[PDB]
Amino acid sequence: PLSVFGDRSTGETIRSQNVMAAASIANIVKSSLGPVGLDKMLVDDIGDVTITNDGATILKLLEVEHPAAKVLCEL
Amino acid sequence: QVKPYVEEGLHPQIIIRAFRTATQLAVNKIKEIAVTVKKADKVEQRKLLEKCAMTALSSKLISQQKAFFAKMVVDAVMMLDDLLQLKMIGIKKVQGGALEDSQLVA
Amino acid sequence: LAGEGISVNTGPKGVINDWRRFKQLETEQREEQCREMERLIKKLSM
Amino acid sequence: ASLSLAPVNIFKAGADEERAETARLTSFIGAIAIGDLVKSTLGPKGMDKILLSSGRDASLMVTNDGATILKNIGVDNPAAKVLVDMSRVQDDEVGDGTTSVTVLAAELLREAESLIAKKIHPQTIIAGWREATKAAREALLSSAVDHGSDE
Amino acid sequence: ASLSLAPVNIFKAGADEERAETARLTSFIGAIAIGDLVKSTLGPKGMDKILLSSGRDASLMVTNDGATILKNIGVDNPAAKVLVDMSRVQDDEVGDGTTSVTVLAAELLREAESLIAKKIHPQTIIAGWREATKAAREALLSSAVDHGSDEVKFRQDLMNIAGTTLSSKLLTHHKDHFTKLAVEAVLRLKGSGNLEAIHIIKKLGGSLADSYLDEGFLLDKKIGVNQPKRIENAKILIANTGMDTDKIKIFGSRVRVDSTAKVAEIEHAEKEKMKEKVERILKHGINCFINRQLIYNYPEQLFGAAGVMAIEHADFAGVERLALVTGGEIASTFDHPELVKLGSCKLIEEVMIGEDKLIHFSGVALGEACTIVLRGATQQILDEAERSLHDALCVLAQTVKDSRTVYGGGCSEMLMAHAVTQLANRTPGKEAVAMESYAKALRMLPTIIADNAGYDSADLVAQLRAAHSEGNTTAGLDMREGTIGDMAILGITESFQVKRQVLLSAAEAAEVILRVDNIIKAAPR
Amino acid sequence: RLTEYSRTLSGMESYCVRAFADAMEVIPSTLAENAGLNPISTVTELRNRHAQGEKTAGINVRKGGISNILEELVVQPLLVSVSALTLATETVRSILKIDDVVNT
Amino acid sequence: RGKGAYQDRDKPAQIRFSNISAAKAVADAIRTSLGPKGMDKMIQDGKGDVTITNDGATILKQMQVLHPAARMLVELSKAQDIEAGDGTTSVVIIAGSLLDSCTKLLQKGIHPTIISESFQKALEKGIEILTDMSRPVELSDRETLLNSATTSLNSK
Amino acid sequence: NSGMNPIQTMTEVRARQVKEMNPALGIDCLHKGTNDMKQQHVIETLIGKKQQISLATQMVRMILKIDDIRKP
Amino acid sequence: MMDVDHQIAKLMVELSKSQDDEIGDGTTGVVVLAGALLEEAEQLLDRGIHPIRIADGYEQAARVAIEHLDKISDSVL
Ligand SMILES: Nc1ncnc2c1ncn2[C@@H]1O[C@H](COP(=O)(O)OP(=O)(O)O)[C@@H](O)[C@H]1O
Ligand SMILES: Nc1ncnc2c1ncn2[C@@H]1O[C@H](COP(=O)(O)OP(=O)(O)O)[C@@H](O)[C@H]1O
Ligand SMILES: Nc1ncnc2c1ncn2[C@@H]1O[C@H](COP(=O)(O)OP(=O)(O)O)[C@@H](O)[C@H]1O
Ligand SMILES: [Mg+2]
Ligand SMILES: [Mg+2]
Ligand SMILES: [Mg+2]
Ligand SMILES: [Mg+2]
Repeated sequence: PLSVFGDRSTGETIRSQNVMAAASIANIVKSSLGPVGLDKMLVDDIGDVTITNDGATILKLLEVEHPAAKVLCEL
Repeated sequence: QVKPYVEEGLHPQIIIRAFRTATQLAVNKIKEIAVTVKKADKVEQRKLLEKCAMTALSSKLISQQKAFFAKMVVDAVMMLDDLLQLKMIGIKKVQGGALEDSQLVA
Repeated sequence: LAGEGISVNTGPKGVINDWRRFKQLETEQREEQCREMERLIKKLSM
Repeated sequence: ASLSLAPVNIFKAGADEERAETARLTSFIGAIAIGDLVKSTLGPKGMDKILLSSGRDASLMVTNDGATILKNIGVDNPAAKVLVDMSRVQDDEVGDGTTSVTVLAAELLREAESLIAKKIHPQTIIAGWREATKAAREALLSSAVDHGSDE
Repeated sequence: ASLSLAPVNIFKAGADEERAETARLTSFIGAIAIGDLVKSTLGPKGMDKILLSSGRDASLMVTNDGATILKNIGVDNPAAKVLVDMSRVQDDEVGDGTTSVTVLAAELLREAESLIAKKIHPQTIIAGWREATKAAREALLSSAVDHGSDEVKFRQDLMNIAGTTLSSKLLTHHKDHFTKLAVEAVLRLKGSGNLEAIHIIKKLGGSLADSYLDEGFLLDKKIGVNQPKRIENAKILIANTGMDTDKIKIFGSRVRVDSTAKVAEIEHAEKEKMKEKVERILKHGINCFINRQLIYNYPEQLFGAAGVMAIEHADFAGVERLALVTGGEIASTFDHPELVKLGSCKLIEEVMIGEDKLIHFSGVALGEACTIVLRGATQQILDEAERSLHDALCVLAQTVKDSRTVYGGGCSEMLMAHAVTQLANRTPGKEAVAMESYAKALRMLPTIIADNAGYDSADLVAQLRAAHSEGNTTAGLDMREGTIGDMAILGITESFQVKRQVLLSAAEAAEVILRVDNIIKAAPR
Repeated sequence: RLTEYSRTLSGMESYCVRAFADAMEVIPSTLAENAGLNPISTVTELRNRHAQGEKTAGINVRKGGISNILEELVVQPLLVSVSALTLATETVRSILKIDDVVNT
Repeated sequence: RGKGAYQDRDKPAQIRFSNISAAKAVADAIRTSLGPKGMDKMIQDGKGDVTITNDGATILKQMQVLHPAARMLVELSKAQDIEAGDGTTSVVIIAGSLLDSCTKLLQKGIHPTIISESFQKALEKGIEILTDMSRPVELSDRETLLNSATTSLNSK
Repeated sequence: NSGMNPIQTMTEVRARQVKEMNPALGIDCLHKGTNDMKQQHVIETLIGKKQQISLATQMVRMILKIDDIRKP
Repeated sequence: MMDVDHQIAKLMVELSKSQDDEIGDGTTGVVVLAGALLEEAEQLLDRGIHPIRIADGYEQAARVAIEHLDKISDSVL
């Protein structure tokens, strides 16, 4: 009846999805906090290597699709 | 409820022991506070069975007719001898007719 | 057999979503084809 | 809200339904097509058809019988199926009239199409036609002449 | 032996050919389909259509105009193409009558199909139809009434004609207001026929009844940066000069020197030339300067310093309408100020219409150019209001040109048909049958009018037929409640030109389609 | 008020005006929803309060009930409700005057 | 006087029902974005652009609706945005509810022209009622203007 | 289906039923000039009507109780 | 004979078949009545009523209607 060319998620589904995305972005960098935190190594699928511990750098280098995850990245 | 504690690296054995202890205590409490009547009165036993059946049925599409079906179910069960075998309570489904049209055949 | 002027009218107003969804992939493959044809036979013909 | 013209789809793949306009249109087209096919083979000056079978043997058949013409055609229009069955039953009951009955039915349905276009409820048409059929049958019976006694 | 049904093949791939019966079948089917589609949008109770485009933009139109429905559809039946072109030419010649002419042609072709089924040569049908058209045209011409001399009666007839034209359209909700508006707009042209002098501005938002005819003119342009935004007793000068890097038209000219000082001198000379041109313009003693082309920053500055409202980039239509409304002369040279007439209006100011700003010319001098502001709730509503108003304005302009009027509501059609029947039952042969079919189509027109309203069309048309045969020549369909009434009293009036054009065009198209016995299609590209 | 007005009409016109009033009753129901309130009882209480004469009674989301809203400082300009009513009615009439769809 | 005119088409009724269904669906879509307790929606277009908004006009414009009735409602919301400035959700909800009522009205055998005239009469009466409910305001009273702005912002 | 106006005829018949206590007044579908189904000899079995109402109500309840669909 | 795929359409088909089996007449009245009941329930739900409450109200009204039917019944030989 609505007939919109796309996909619609309503209610608890989209909220849980946003929380999933934010939690995934958190867990990406959660292991790199505090003096006992450890650095991460990144590959740009061409051979470039970037060993880093900075959260902003890690989140900027990753390519992300979900919008809430993007919100946390730009945060 | 225990997900956050797992997330912060709590050993699963502690959680398992806590669940076992809580379950044992809860089951003991249920057995202690459960209500029973030591009279074995036929009228009261029939009423208790009917009330239990009504509570069991008061969530299905036949909840509007839960008194009728509860009475039928209690009668059917009490008509069983000593093992209460399920195969001695036949159930026949016939298309067409209201719910109240359904009957128990003695 | 008459009424050849059907004028399908309301038909493709309710079934528009499926037609557009399939046409999007058709045009995607068309753009891929238009990108790869000039690679093919264009110089191989000579 | 029509069965087919609703946002939810209630049919399998291949099923379809035709509402008032479309149903009447297809029925009238099929009936008129069958009637126009069988006619021109009517009366003393009628001509014959050729029925070319499409099978392996491809049997040939030139004929003037209305029932024979209507039987050996693949009609997909269901109203055409009704008229074909009517002609076949007419042949079964009596030998002749297999063309006349089909032509009469087609003409009646063409007039019915005109009447529907003139905003007349089909039930009114049916009632009028029942009365007309009663009157016509009575007149035809009254006009009958018998000669069985005289050898 | 036909071309297609011959043992050898004479055609390219994709080229086909349809002989007599098949060609007639396809032509009649297509024409009847077109007529059935366009009808049901006829008369005071006709409904609209939604024209959903299949293109990438997917334009949406909600219309009652027959010509717009017919032209904006993918048509592949050649006879349907004939009818579509007929409707378009009808729209070009006069405003209304598109749906009527299409429906009349369709009904004539349906009757012709029946007649050919009755074993009548199409040439006999054509001869009978020519006689019938002559009779109907003579009857309608004798039925016309002219009120051009009587001023008040002519204005009343104009109001009735506008109301009848707008009755079918969406503006029927505010028929009174819009009829008054359209009549005033046409009368403001003072006899000129150019409908381009009437500008219709569509502004989204606000009710449809909020539409109004401006007492002056409204321009959708912008004033300069340092220029006055409000001028009283304006002496407007309308021009079509360059005023933007105005280059001398000797296109082979170039600047060639040996020092940058000379280049600086030459650019100073160019700026001085522009300043002298602006001084010459100001020598006319003007308040507002309206230019067709752009105005660059230097002349804009010069006008601002002189306190002159310099409206820039008003297209040819803009300057033409301003000249019409204010009486100015569109000038391109300023060496003779005394030979150029200036426009004049009491006040120029900026107004808000919704969220936009428009220039308002109030208290204009001549006023032979109108601006109608259309307000609506949807873009489709605005477009349909514009189309309906265009129909009304076209018909009113035609009536002003030719003041002969005939009564609508089926009266004219049915008196035509009565004359056709009188001629038909007086001639021998099958031409009489063809003429009776002609009259039958003419009857079928108000029959469709009555069907669209849910009335008892058969009884109403029979009553009208009896009334016209008994001498009551002004009877017609009263659609207020569904009886027959006096079109003279009820004030349902039509332009004589519209009905005559409808009849003749429908007869011509039916004749040209009927003569066809073979449709040969080339291989499509 | 439109229900009361329709009670003074007759024929199909009265039914149509009653339907108009019932349709207007939807905004308070949507406001009662989205706030956790019981929409049916909340709308019923609003209607009763307005019938008793409190023209300013409205849905109070702060206290989770119905009370005078001028004390809640919830006001809006007239040319919002008036404009919405007029434009919605115009669009509904325009849609009603439609009986066919044609693809170009 | 007999049965009456036979409605032999039934396609106009189908078109009216389809238009009403589309409009009601659009309103139901924007029902949860109303009031101080409404919630925003995330719209992702054909490109990667992402919009979070409570504005009814923006929601309607940002998602292509593909149905003629829904497109007319989009233009309706745009027009209300132009003239009034806000209340763009309420106008769409009102139009959807009116057409939803038109469903049951048309099923009862009322021509969709008596419905239109009756709706016009009801609109005139409603405008009279709303004007009677009004309270005069002057711009020198900063308190009322502040309250109006705060009320407008309460839902964002 | 009989061509009469639905709402007008239904409202008139209901008002007549309320005014004069005759539960036999129905829709004169055959246009016999009277609404009295007892006089028109239109008769239906009580079991049929009771079954209609019962079955319709139970199936409507069963449909209303469904709030989830898991088609493959 | 209708070739339906929607499950609710199958439920309507089964309801009509049940009315046919038990009674043999009125197989069209049940379907129309069920459609009307659901149509009214739609606008009831739009106002925020739990569908179970709607079903309970329908059951209560059905009991009232059946009692009335028994009351206004007429006997035949
Ligand atoms: N010699 C004749 N003169 C006039 N009419 C005839 C003659 N022979 C047959 N007919 C008419 O032809 C009609 C159709 O007969 P026919 O062409 O055999 O087809 P069918 O009998 O199958 O309908 C009959 O109604 C009959 O009246
Ligand atoms: N108030 C009215 N009463 C009776 N007939 C009318 C009325 N208004 C218009 N008509 C008729 O409706 C017909 C169709 O007019 P309209 O649809 O406006 O333009 P077109 O002629 O292009 O279809 C006209 O021939 C006119 O005679
Ligand atoms: N604080 C509030 N308490 C109660 N109702 C409110 C409050 N603020 C706004 N509303 C109501 O919410 C309705 C919807 O406004 P809003 O959600 O901003 O969208 P729109 O203004 O576009 O309709 C308005 O009719 C208004 O009466
Ligand atoms: Mg024979
Ligand atoms: Mg016109
Ligand atoms: Mg707001
Ligand atoms: Mg029966």
